[PDB]
Amino acid sequence: FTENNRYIVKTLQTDYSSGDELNGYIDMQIGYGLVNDHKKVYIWNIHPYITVPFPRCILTFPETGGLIIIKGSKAIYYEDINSINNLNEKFSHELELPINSSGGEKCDLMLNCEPAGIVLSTNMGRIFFITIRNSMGKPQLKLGKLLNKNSSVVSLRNGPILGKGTRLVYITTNKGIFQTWQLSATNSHPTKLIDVNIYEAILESLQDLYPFAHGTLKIWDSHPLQDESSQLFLSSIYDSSCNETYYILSTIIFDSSSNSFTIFSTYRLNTFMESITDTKFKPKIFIPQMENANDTNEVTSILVMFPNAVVITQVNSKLDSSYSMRRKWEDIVSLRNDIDIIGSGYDSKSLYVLTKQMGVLQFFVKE
Amino acid sequence: FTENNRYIVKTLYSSGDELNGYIDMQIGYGLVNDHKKVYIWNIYITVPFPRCILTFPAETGGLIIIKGSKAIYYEDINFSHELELPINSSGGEKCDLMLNCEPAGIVLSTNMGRIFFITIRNSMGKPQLKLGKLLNKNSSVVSLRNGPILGKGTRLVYITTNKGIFQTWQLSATSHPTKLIDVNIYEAILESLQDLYPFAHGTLKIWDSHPLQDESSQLFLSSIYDSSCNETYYILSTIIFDSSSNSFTIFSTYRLNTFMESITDTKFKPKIFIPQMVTSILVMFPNAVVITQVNSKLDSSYSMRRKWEDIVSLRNDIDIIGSGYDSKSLYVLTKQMGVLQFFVKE
Amino acid sequence: VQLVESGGGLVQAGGSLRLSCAASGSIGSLDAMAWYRRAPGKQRERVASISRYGTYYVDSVKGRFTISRDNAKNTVYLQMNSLKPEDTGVYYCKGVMEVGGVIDEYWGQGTQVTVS
Amino acid sequence: VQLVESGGGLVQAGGSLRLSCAASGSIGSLDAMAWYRRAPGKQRERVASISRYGTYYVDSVKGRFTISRDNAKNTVYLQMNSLKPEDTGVYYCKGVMEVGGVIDEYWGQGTQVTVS
Amino acid sequence: VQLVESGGGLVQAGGSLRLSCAASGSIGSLDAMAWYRRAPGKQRERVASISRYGTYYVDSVKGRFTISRDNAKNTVYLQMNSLKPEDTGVYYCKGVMEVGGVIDEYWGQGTQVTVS
Amino acid sequence: VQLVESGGGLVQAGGSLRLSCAASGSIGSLDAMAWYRRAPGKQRERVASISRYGTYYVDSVKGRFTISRDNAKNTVYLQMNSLKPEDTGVYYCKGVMEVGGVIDEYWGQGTQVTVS
Amino acid sequence: VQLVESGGGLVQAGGSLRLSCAASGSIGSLDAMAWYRRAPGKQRERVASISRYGTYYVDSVKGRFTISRDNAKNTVYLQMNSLKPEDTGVYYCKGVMEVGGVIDEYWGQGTQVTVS
Amino acid sequence: VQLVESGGGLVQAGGSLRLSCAASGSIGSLDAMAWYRRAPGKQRERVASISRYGTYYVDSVKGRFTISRDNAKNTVYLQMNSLKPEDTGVYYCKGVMEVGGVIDEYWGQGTQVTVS
Repeated sequence: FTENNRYIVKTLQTDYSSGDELNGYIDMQIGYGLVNDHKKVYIWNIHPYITVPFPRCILTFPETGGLIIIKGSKAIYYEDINSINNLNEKFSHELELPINSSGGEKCDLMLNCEPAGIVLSTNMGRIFFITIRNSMGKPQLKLGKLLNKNSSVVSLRNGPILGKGTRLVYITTNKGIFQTWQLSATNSHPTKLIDVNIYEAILESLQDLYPFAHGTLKIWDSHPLQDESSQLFLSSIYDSSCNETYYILSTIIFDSSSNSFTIFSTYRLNTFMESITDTKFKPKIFIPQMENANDTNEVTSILVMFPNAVVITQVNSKLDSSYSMRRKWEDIVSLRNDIDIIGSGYDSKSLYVLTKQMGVLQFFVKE
Repeated sequence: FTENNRYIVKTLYSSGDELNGYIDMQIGYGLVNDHKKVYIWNIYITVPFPRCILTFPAETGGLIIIKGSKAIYYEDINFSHELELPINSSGGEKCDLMLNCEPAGIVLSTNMGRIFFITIRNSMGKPQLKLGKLLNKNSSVVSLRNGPILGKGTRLVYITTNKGIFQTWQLSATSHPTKLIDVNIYEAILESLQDLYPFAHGTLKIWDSHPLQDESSQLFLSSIYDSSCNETYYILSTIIFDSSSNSFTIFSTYRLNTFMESITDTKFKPKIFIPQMVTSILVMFPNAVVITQVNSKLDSSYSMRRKWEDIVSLRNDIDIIGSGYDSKSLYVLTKQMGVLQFFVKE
Repeated sequence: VQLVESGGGLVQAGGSLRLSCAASGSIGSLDAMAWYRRAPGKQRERVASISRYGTYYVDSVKGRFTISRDNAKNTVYLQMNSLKPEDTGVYYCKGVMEVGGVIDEYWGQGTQVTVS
Repeated sequence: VQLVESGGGLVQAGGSLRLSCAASGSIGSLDAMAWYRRAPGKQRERVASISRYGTYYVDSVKGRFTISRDNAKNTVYLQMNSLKPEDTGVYYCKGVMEVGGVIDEYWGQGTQVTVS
Repeated sequence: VQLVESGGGLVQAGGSLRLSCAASGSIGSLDAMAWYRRAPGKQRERVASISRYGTYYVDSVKGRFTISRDNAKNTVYLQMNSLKPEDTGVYYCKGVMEVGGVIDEYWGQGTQVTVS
Repeated sequence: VQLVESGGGLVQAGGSLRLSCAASGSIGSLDAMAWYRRAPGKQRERVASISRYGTYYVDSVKGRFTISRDNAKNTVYLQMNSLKPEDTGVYYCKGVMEVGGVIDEYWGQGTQVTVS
Repeated sequence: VQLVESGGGLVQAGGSLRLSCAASGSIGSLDAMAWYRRAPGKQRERVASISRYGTYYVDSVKGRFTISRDNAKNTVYLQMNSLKPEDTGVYYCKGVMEVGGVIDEYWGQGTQVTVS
Repeated sequence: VQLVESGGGLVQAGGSLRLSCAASGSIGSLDAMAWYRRAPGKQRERVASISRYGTYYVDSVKGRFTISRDNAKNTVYLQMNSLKPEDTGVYYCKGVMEVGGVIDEYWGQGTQVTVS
């Protein structure tokens, strides 16, 4: 559709008739995408639109089934979405959450970390772990725990599965806090395997070359790498003198024995240097190759989604001494300043971006 | 005591560790308090029970103490009135700035940015403690200044916020407060600085304001920060206001040559003093006092004569807890080194 | 001290212009030089500025406008590439002098730039 | 000692890109740095260059592109505004050095730029 | 690419030193260079830094320390005037190189400075 | 052409000051700028100077004072660290211009510096 | 706005001179400055010139004459080494100013140079 | 690091010549560069030198020779005008660099210059 020697951008044909403010995303592991506004949610497998009327939603694993909806302080769970062509349709579980809806607080980020459960974060920084299976395969909606004791959570990611019902989950905050939690659906307690603050380290790595990093450095996102102990971070600094924004990818290696880390590598994007004025948008890291369990490729393609652009770069998969021996390329897909990105998704080969009026764009890195 | 050809510094008590106090030369008394008691003395009674303010007598009399959301007034400090304030004490909010603007009353500001006008006299000259009005509808008030007394019980008050809102209010004990001036000067100062100092964008902050000899002109103290070179610049902006059109013009802009360090102590607030109110302006910083001179009349001979800018450097030990002033000098209250007095010979 | 500008007019969308301003004055080298613009209805915004402490561009002209100055000479240039209709307005030049802490600003009288 | 370029990709007509090539290695400060391109079917042509003699632009990109170089560094930037479908092609960076009369060229691998 | 530091030792309170670090390697001019110190018991802090984007000093050494560097060679001098006992510590030099967005750090191995 | 000085005042022994003289006029960049002082009783001596031919310090202030000049501007700074009662006196600034061989001096009116 | 020239006189074959001219008046930095000469009988020819673009020398004086300029000052120098009798003539200084497109010339009255 | 000088050969009395030498290698900008000569029978003497402090000529060649260095480049030129038979000899180029206090000399192998 639109291709060069490195990647392909295809428009696809999906089209949702709503409206005038949309949210949504697309989960390729479950195999379904959903898009919702203030009145209804539309679900559809990525292989017409099944509707649930009534707000932030998430699909669960079951063949088809599973929808969680958070509205205010109320969470409602339908274990089988496949058992609905009804209008109401009330075979749901409910849970009142300790969310202060009157104080302007709303749910912001949420992750599906099955078989453990669901992790939610709020605009005020609180973090909830919620269980959907209750120690007997039964479907429930119980509060697991709180993981919080002008800062906010900016990323929630899945770690490896440590056993039956147990999984690691990574949490990153805008002020530089990084945590690796072990959560489980089973009768057990949450436990922090990693709890560090990487803010000062990235700051020290940038301060000599970019003094204006002090007072402007902010973390936007993080993403795990092929090694369980390594994480990628997306930060930004701002030079108010020249009115310039710099974006930084930092590869950090963690050590669960000593609860410590070391900055492995630091890269400043050459192709995108614009500030994020729309405070509702959060730039995101995508490593599609991370989805294939048997990934045997020397190069790792990372994509960064910005409100009107997708930056594509390559690094070495193995964080060794040959890492910087070969200089890599950095390309960009410049979208029209019109497109309103409302969500994203990804599989092992490509990235999917949901616009409000241009459909679902697919970025496929040929490698 | 310590003098050169331009000014004099005279040195002129018991400990406890947070301290709060000031010195009012118009009333003629100084005040200092901790968490337990307050000491008052004309320029040494003790009152136990927190932010205090001396009121005018009706020779000696009067003291207001604010603790949490409760204010208590003694018409004579040697039988009190009480008032519950809409201050959210559980939400970590405290009273921060307070001004005696008699005969109108008392004006308070909070850490959260709310402003209270409170009356102490109630239509008969009778001592009261009633709420007059709210004047508020990461910003905070940085200066509360008295203006002219415009009649029986009425007085002008100037309010300056951190972000640049400047307001001239006409308050009175007898009414309905009316804003005579309400402008935002932040963008104007920023425009005056952005070409020469591009790093002003994102760092410009207003610290204080002071009236000038003209009712329509004010002096503003601001700071900008250069993160590249870790430098802090301080800016005196002379601004002339027009009450008819609620407008203003930047008359002049001066960057201090002699003081350029940041204020890491987030509890300190630098202060302008113009004790004649040539015009000698002093600026009190945590560990220094900058003395500069300008022309009184804001005319065309304003910048015809270049003026000197000197500094009095104190030890980095001195903990300034408050200040005051009369018509010839400025008084600075330290915690352990007494009450320093700066007298500009002119 | 007087600022005098040159080089305005009417240009098609996608065209380019070059503005210049020269300060003939008794003083020395200006500390900063800048280009502001005022569109019809909108309020005057700085467009570009250059000084020892930095060179600034507004986002809306970033990459298309280039401000240059002739070292110590009191002439500043604004190269406007890929002009768009939203660039239409009256462009003013500003010079800023700082001596011993005293900061003075001087303005040109304006130049019309219309983009079709 | 390689030359590697960045900033290529996909844009729609009327958009903008910023190519950059910062390649360096053992070599000292290059005397000249340039951007060439090869359109599908056409022959390789110089787009822009910069040296101690000044910045050169081919006329087709004049008024739209800006070549710049961080002083003394072996890094060059090509800002392409208001792009046309005719700007599509493979863009190469070129560095040239003269020492003792000996003149050496250095080429990058190139980067694709596709305009819609 | 190593960094060799010189100028340490013992000095009386109120004295002065001049630290220097000049070592280089194959690659050209470093983009930034800085002095850090680790006092006995305290944590390692940046003391001064110099780069295209500015020259930073720590408030505790401001006015007494001067970081300088010639553009031609990768050498940094730290003139330390009016020394205090609080200045005693191990001083390290740090170079930072930036090539195409790749940012690399390099550290000297330290130099002891004792003040009486 | 006038010269006015700032930074003087009152300090205790071991403290710091930073004198600045930044005055200018219709003349160009001064060829040399210097700080002199007259102590109570003694004669006027040169404390520091800076010119294209070098930066001179008197031996009494070496390692404690630092003279600096803001590039081409007619603005000079004298950072005085670790002050003693011997540094008390009236400090003057001196500018020196050379045009076509004609050498002209310019003096400030002086600023008092007192140390305790 | 006047130009005065010095350095002339009489020299033997193989000697050297250094002509100089400094412009005085209410005017900024000249855009270009040049030296011309008129030999007995011949017509006025341009000997040397310096501007933004560099230095021009006529072939007959190339290698022996060096034109120099104090970048910001309105002072131009002409070092004349290894003089020949054919260099005898009246040497004029010329200054060229360009402001807002207006181009103005200024001449000195001339200085006699004789070579034996 | 090697030094090869060009420009030597034959010339008649009263003729001119230009020696040139460009350092090739990894080293940074040399701290000083000079031309020396060894006449037949006499000892090797420095004829010209250049460094940050300035340019030095020997009186034997002052007013007849001119040493110059390409701005921030390890390249020297020696323009020799008004030659004499006494100027015949082997001219060597010399580059001296000071790194961390260590002083290093580098000599070219020399070029013959003959004057008739």
